[PDB]
Amino acid sequence: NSPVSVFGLGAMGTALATQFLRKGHKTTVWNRTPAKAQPLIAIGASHAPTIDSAAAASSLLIICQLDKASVMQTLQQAPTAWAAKTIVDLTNGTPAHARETADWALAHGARYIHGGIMAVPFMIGQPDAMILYSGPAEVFEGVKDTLSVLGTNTYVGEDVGLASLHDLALLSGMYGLFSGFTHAVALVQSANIPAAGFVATQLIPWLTAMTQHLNLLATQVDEKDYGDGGSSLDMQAKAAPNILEASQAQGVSVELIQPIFKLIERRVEEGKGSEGLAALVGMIM
Amino acid sequence: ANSPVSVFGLGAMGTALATQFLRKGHKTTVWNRTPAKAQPLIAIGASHAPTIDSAAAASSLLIICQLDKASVMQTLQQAPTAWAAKTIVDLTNGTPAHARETADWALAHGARYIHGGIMAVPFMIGQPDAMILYSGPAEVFEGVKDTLSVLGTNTYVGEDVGLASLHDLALLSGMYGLFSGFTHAVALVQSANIPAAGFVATQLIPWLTAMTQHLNLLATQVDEKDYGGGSSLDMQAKAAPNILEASQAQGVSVELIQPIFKLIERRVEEGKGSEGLAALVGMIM
Ligand SMILES: NC(=O)[C@H]1C=CCN([C@@H]2O[C@H](COP(=O)(O)OP(=O)(O)OC[C@H]3O[C@@H](n4cnc5c(N)ncnc54)[C@H](OP(=O)(O)O)[C@@H]3O)[C@@H](O)[C@H]2O)C1
Repeated sequence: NSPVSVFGLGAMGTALATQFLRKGHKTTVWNRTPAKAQPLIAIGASHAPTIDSAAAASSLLIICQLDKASVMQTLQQAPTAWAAKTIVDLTNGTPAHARETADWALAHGARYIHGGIMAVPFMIGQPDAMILYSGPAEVFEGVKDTLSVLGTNTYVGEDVGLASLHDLALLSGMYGLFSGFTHAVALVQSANIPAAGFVATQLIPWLTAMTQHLNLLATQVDEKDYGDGGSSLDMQAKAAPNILEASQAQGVSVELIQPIFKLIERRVEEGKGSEGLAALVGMIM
Repeated sequence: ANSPVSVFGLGAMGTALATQFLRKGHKTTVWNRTPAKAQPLIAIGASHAPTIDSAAAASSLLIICQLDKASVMQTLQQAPTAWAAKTIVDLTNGTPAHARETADWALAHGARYIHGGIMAVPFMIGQPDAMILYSGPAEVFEGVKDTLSVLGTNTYVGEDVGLASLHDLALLSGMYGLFSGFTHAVALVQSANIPAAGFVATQLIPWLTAMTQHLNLLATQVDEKDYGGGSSLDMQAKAAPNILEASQAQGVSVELIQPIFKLIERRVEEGKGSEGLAALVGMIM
C-alpha cells in the first residue's frame, strides 16, 4: 500500500505511524532522538537516518511535532526536500502559526494542509476520532482516502488556519466544563459528601441535559435574537449571588465562576435582563 | 379528583408546576403577587385564590416557587396563622442558610417544611429527566412524595433542611462552567464568521459528551486523594498559551477561561505538574 512518512514520534505521532502499519502501509519514520523509533522498527517501520531520506521515501509527509518552532526547524534543515510533496501538518498551534508555515511551504514548492486531532492517542483508528482539516480543497481531496485510516476526516474550509481555530475553540469548551466540575465537586466535598456518587448520579445527568440545550442557544446566537427560553437573565442575576454566598460560607474560592456572573450582571445593567444566555457571546467579542 | 395542591408564584417555573398538576388530574389552587398571571391557569382548570389565606386553606400541600428567600418570608408573614398543620414545600432558590432560617419560622408557626431544588428548565417539567432534590425531616417527605413525583424524579438527599440547596447550587455552578465554555468557543468561531448552529451540533456537543464521561475517573481520584501521568497538568499548561494568543488575535476577551489556566500554573509551580486535573478541587477548598 501507498507509502507514508511520519516526522515526530511522541505519543500522537507514534499512534499515527502504528495505525498506518496496521493497515498495511509502508511507513518510514524520523525523530530528532533515535530511541523513540525502536517501538516502530519492532512492528515493521523503516527508520530514516535523515530528514532528506524520510522525505524521499514517500509523497505524503505527516508532521506531528511539539510546536510550530520545531516544525520550522525540521523544514529548514532540508529545504530542497519538500518540492512536489504533500505536507500534512498535525502540530498544535495558533491560526497564525499554520498560515506562516504554509507560506514557507508554498515558497519551497510543497503543497500544505493543516489538521487538528480531537482525540486521545488510543482513539486513533476509530470512527470516534475526529480530525479537522483546512487548506486548499484539491490538496485535501488528493490524500483524504489515505488520511481516513486515522479517523473521521472533517474538512472545515480553505483558510489554512481554520482547523487550528476549530481545535482551540473545542478546547475552550472543555476548559469551561472542567471549571464547572471543579467548583461543583469542591462545594459538595466541603460538606463531606463523596465525589463519586454525586458525579455519577447527579452532575453527569444534569450536564447531559444542559449539553443538549446548547443547540437552542446556538440558534439564538445566529438569529441575533436572545429570548429567555424560560430562564431570564434577571432571574439568573438573583440566583448567582446565592451561589457566591454559599461558596463563601463553605470556604470555597469563587475564582472559577465569578467571571460569567459579572457578565450576567453587566447585561442586566445595560437594560436587557429580559433576554437569555445567548446574549453573552457578543459581549466578549 | 386527585389530592388538592396549592401553588404560590406563577412566573415561568411556577406556571409549569401548576400546569403539570392540572394535567395529571389534581385540584389546583394558584396565587401570585401580580394577579393577572393567574388567567392562563384559570383557562386550563385552576382555582384562583384571592388571598394568601384562601390559597393556604384550600389544600394541605402548599408549594412556593417565587424568587428568593426574602420573597418567601414576605408571603409567609402576611398570613401567620394560615400555615398551621400544613406541609410547605419550598422550591425557591436560596443558600443552605436561607432554607434553615425559613424552616425555623415555619416550625414556630406550626407548619411542616421541606426544601427542594428543581434541576430542570420549565419545558422539562413532567419529563423523566427532570430531577428535583429534597431535604428536611424524612417523615414529612414521605407524607407528600407520591404527589410530588408528578413534577419529575424525586431525589431525597438528607435530613439537614439545607442540603437540597447545597446540592442545587453545586450543580448550577457545574452548568455555569459548561456555559462559560460554550460562550468562549462560540465567540471564537463567530469571530471568523462561522455559524454557531452547525459547529455546536456536529463538533462541540460530541466533544463535550466524550469529555463528560471522563469526569467519573476524576471523581474517583478526588475521593482517593490520589491525582494523575494520564493527562498531566504539565501538558495542559502547553495548550493554554495557544488558546490565549489566538483569542487575542481574534479580538475575543479571555475573561471566562483565564482562571483555570492560572490555577493549573500554580499547581505546576508547587512541583506537582505530573499530577492531573483532579488536584484542582483541593486547591479551591
Ligand atoms: N426558570 C428556570 O429555568 C428555573 C430553573 C430552576 C428553578 N429556578 C428557580 O425557580 C424560581 C422561579 O423562577 P422563574 O423562572 O419562574 O422566575 P420569574 O419568571 O422571574 O418569576 C418570579 C416569581 O417570583 C414572584 N415574586 C418576586 N418577588 C416576590 C415577592 N416579594 N413576593 C411574592 N412573589 C414574588 C413573582 O411574582 P410577580 O409575578 O413578579 O408578581 C413571580 O411569580 C426562582 O427561585 C428560580 O431561581 C427557575
